[PDB]
Amino acid sequence: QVQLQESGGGLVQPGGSLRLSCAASGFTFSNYKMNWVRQAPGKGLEWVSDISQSGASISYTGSVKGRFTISRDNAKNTLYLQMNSLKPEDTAVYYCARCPAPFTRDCFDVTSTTYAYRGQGTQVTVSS
Amino acid sequence: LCAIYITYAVIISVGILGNAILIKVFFKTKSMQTVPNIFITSLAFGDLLLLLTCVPVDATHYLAEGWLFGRIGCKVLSFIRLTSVGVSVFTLTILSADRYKAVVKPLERQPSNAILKTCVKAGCVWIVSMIFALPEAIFSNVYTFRDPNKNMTFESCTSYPVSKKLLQEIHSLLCFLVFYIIPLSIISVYYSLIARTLYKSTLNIPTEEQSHARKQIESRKRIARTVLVLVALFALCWLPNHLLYLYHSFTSQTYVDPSAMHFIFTIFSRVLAFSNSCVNPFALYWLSKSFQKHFKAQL
Amino acid sequence: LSAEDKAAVERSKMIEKQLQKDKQVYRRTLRLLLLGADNSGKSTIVKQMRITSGIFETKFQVDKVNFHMFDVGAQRDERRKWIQCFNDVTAIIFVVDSSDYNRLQEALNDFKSIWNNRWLRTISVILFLNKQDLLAEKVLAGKSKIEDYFPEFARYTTPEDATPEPGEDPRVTRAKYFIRKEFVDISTASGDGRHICYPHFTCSVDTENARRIFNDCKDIILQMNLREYNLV
Amino acid sequence: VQLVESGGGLVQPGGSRKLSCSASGFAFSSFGMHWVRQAPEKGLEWVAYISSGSGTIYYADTVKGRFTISRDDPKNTLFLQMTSLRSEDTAMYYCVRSIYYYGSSPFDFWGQGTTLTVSADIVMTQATSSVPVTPGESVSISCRSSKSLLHSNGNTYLYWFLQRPGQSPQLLIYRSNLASGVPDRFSGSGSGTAFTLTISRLEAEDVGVYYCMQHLEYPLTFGAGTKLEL
Amino acid sequence: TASIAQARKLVEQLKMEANIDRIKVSKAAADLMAYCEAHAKEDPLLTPVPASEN
Amino acid sequence: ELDQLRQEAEQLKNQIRDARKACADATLSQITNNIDPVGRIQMRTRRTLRGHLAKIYAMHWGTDSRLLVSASQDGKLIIWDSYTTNKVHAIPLRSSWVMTCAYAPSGNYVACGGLDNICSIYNLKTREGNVRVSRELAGHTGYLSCCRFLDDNQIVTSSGDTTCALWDIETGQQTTTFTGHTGDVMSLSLAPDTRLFVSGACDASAKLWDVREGMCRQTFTGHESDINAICFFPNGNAFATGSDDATCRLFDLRADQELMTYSHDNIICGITSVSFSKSGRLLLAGYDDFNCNVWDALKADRAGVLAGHDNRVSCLGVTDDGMAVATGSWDSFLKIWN
Ligand SMILES: O[C@@](Cc1ncc(CC2(C(F)(F)F)CC2)[nH]1)(c1ccc(-n2cccn2)cc1)C(F)(F)F
Repeated sequence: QVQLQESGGGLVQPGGSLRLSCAASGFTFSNYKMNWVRQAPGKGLEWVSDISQSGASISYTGSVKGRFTISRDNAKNTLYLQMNSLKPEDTAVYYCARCPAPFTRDCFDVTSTTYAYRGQGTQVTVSS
Repeated sequence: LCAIYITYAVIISVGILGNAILIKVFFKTKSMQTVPNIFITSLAFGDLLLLLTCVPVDATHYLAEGWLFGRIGCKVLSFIRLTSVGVSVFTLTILSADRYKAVVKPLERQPSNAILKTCVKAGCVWIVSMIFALPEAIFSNVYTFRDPNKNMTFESCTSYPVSKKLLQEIHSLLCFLVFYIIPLSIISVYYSLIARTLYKSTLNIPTEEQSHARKQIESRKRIARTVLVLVALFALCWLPNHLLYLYHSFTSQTYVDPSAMHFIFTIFSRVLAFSNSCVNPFALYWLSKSFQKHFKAQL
Repeated sequence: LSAEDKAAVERSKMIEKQLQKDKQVYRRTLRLLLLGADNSGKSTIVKQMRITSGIFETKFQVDKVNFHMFDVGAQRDERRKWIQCFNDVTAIIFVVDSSDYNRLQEALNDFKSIWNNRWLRTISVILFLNKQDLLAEKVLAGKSKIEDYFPEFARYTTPEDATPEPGEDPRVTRAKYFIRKEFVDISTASGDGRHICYPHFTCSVDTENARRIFNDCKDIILQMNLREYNLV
Repeated sequence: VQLVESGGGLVQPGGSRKLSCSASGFAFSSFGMHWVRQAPEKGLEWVAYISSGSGTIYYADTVKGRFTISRDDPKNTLFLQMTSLRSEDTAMYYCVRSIYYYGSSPFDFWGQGTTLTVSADIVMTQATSSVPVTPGESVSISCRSSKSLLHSNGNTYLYWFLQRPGQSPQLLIYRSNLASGVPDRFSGSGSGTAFTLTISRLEAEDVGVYYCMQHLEYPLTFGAGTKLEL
Repeated sequence: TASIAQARKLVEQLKMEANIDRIKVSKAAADLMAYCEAHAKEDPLLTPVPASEN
Repeated sequence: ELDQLRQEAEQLKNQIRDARKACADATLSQITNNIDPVGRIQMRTRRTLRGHLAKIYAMHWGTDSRLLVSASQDGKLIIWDSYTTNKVHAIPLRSSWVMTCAYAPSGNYVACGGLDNICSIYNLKTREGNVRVSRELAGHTGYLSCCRFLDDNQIVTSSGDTTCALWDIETGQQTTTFTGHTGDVMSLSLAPDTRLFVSGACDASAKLWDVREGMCRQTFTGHESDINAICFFPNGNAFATGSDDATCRLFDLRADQELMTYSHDNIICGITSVSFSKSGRLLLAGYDDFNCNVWDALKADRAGVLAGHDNRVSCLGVTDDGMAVATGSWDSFLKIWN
């Protein structure tokens, strides 16, 4: 049975550093592309970054470019999103997402209504 | 023996290789079998048949004393090859008309996969080429000639009887007018319109698009230049042999043959004649990239 | 052959003739797909072209040729499935709100997803950056800066080969050209060249809007013909 | 569905008369039309046939050349022009629709018919012309054909029609298969050369004449007709 | 409101799906193989057939 | 409150998983190794249906194996005679984006659906001769994905709204609804007994629903990605699903778990359609590699390949009498195999 697991989060100070660690089981994680989306109170889902299968292709959103670093390790089926700096604006629940297919480049996990291959999300409250 | 013969053999070899690989990829590559390519394979067949039979209509005159064995060979080689030429010219102008309809009138498209209509028109082209050659065949009546210098009676191929000079003159004039004037004119006008439309497309398509649309602009300009080069390689190639036949027809010199520097002119006109049949495959090779891909794949 | 079978074959031939007749009308009309988020002004663009329905068909004739524009806006948010039905279409019309910087990122992400789709890797995407007047007014007011959302905008210079229209403020031109370049770069990403994007600037009063779609469709059909004829 | 024939009346020998019939309540263009004559106090007989779109038109040898059938889809009407009418041509003509496809039932509707007063093909033979029977008793009518109607495709091109006194024929069976609207009491079974029509329980309204017809060849030959008396 | 609603709905769905009878895979596999063996004599393409009946 | 509900749901899921694993005494493969192999099941094309203009998306066989209905993305339903190839009927559809079609068990009615969300049942036995829209029922909030007839009066249809509904043709209203799916419903199949039906959705799961009781009896979650196609086993005790991962999964409605996973390395394209032979041995699945492959339900090995098409095989089906197999593709050509 496909199921995703998430770890890391809680309260953090402004400008601090925190790493989000997620895992999944029930499928060939190495074949599926992984993306990240955040949801703040009142705001919809916002994509922040993604990482291809072999990690050769990586991208970040303009609002988080440089501050965050995404990485994956197929050796243990884990996904990581390193955050070197944080601001009060990025306070939101970070949800992991999987590609709808294991051999495609297009992704549609940005659906704000519902998605079958996204994690439960972990809150990250950044404030003084 | 002579470097000229080696160059002729090399030209024949490269042309027949190109056309053979073209027809082979048309047969084997299922995706290549499409309506617009029927005329292409028809032109390939025509060029193959022409190069076959110009191979030794040349051997008879170069490094030989006369026709091989039989008079019927004159009729066969003659009708046969005044037909391959007709098929080539007609398929070229039909391809030009099709490309015009496709480029200048892109909104008016015909149902795809209509292999019947294209094959029917190709068969009609072949039938017309054979009909226009039937006169050249029936009036062979091979005669014998005694060379004034060698003083030895030998049979020589002739398109029409020696007595009916005016008949041969009219035949040559009609052949020239039908196979060089009108085809050249129609092909030139169609390809000029196609080139103009392609050049206007370069300004119609977005130009500021970063390294995305400019590549298509360059490709369109390249194919337009290639089409103009093909027009030139037809005009210049089919001009000197038709000029040589018209000269031979109007001179009507019988029982005597000239011998002077002009010998190079006839062989040059011959080389230029069937060279066009060798260009058609490499032209499309230069035009499309996937064509080069499947060509090198099948070769 | 029996009489009943002969009459059945005759009726089958009649049905074949009817299908062949309808084939002409089918291949003569060009089908277009209209995509865009709820925030995009695609509705206004559709309403302007006067030349629980999950599908909305709009037939309009321009230059003696009919265009069939289909828009899907009454279905669930997910579209990776029904988007596959619109393959082999003439062109896809994507409308994006260039004024709302917030939803701009979502529009860019949706355009990137649509472009890299496996089944749409051969369909050209017509991009109309709607609401240019609102974006111009916003960037002139200076209240909302694009740098707040896209840091690269600060280090972006106006293209030298650009052609600013008469009466366009420098900031407005620079912003629209930056958005254009961003969209073109997103489209070129992993682009094999089989399809091309047609970005254009549209407004809410611009009457010469259908001409852009007509020219884009004509260019797409010309390129498809050149491909089929093995000329390119 | 409705078919109304007109153009009848008295005509002298050698004259000409154009019969017509208007179709309504169905797709006339999709149904082929047939003309069947019925001489006074005699069985039916096929006259001519016209397919959809006027593609295939056939006439009976006895009327071939004199009669010409034509149809008009825009107006949904049928015409039958007769020239050089013979004294024997005096009979009542019925127009019938037909549509041919897998699972169809040709000759499913018969018009009211029009009367015209003037002044090898397979043959069908029935057991008897009259079979008096009391109500409620089981009735069985037998038939025989000179040629096996069982085509290579396994279909038996046998048709049965019931013409009640004062009413047009009604299709009972077109192949065992029961026509729409006909009670299940009617059933048919037999070999390629022998056929039998059976009524499980005769009703008061079942009285009439039962006509058979073959459809293996366009020259449709009708039977002599079997009458049932209450 | 809607959150707890769909939550309790999914809870009841899982509850009613859990209370379902089950059997060992061996018996189901045996029944499937028996069905296949019994209906193999009428498979469309398992055995060849003459063109007369096609 | 919500925390207790989440904990209870997690405990229920863990208990269901444990109970399912406990019944995994042995896999179907180990039991299907002693049986002889099926052998190379080579197939030849018997008929070519050149009538459709555009992409053929869905087709279904009627009660008689000689009748064949097929739908294309151009708005045309062509009734094909598989024997003589003659076209029986041509129905101009209102919605051009039809994605599913159904042939009633009595052969008198045919239904279809698509992006219009409307289902127009077409009566083929109209007294007027011409096909007429019997009942154009509507109400779904999403595109229709699959349609199947339970009887001449009842028809079930799946829609992208993530909820299936059984409709009464006579009444013309929703008789009962089926909710619970998280993703859009992609396919639906009726059991041979007409008692239960199984449908797949965009989520990697499939559920079994009862016609009489508006509730699901079982749920399967063995899929790795989007499930596209689904088909009932000829006995009604199991079903197979096609997904966007190039692996077919046979689920049993009695053991409540996957029996065999038909997968191969070289096969990477998604599954678009799946069907079963009358004997259940030959499992046919349409792939996006412009060809269809045959899988032995017992041996699990590839029995053959159908590569007659040159485009995505969108639909396929086996006749009810077990005499031929039909296949549809986006190339507008429908080929019958035997
Ligand atoms: O002049 C014509 C017609 C013509 N000239 C002489 C003949 C008799 C003939 C033979 F005696 F052999 F039968 C050579 C064919 N026909 C012509 C010229 C050259 C070529 N050509 C030769 C080699 C490759 N191409 C074909 C046609 C034209 F078409 F130029 F008007």
